[PDB]
Amino acid sequence: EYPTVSEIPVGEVRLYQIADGVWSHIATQSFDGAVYPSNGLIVRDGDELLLIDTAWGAKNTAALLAEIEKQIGLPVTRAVSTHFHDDRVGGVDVLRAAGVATYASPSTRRLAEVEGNEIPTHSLEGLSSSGDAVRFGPVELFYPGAAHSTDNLVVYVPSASVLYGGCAIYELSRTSAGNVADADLAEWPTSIERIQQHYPEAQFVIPGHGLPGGLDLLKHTTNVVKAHTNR
Ligand SMILES: CCCCCCCc1sc(N)nc1C(=O)O
Ligand SMILES: [Zn+2]
Ligand SMILES: [Zn+2]
Repeated sequence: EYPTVSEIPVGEVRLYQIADGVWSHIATQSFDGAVYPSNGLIVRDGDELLLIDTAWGAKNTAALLAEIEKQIGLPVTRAVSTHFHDDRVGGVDVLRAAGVATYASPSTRRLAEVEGNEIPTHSLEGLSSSGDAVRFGPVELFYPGAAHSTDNLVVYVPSASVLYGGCAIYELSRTSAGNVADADLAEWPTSIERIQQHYPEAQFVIPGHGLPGGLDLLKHTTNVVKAHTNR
């Protein structure tokens, strides 16, 4: 029932219910000659919705907001981007134009700027160092250290024990690290552990690409990362 890359034409967005008031959103996009799926999160925030991450581009992010409105019907009032790449900030200008207040860490916005990506409007304070946590309406943002990228956040929904790993967490189906350009493979295993350490109660674990899972996804990524520093 979880939608796969071949079932989502580029430009469409699926929503998938994970728990009460917690959905993921799944889109698809070309990168370097192939199309990949991508997840973010939607969390009910009282009478509003918090968005974790764009749907990877302006057209995708538009289709995201239209599906949200058709299937859920509450306004998206804020969004957080969890690192600076395009599958996370690409679409922030569409969100801004729709009326969404967009947020990321100061590191993330700096790095988006340097890279030429869309820049979320508002800075998130309190996340500067490996281990920091802040409350953000119905979720907790947490900086576990460098992994996929030096800025990558993860997100936890306490009410529903959902842990969103962003691109720092892989799906079991996946066995090569693939593009790790902006990564830090020395710190990545240690950063995955700070998560295991802070969220041992996590029932649902969502990587940035592919199928949801449980905490086993943590260890699975560590291994797939180590496999690439050895060779
Ligand atoms: C089983 C194949 C699973 C998909 C590989 C993803 C490769 C891409 S594309 C993009 N925008 N981000 C990534 C990433 O690794 O974070
Ligand atoms: Zn990335
Ligand atoms: Zn990614």
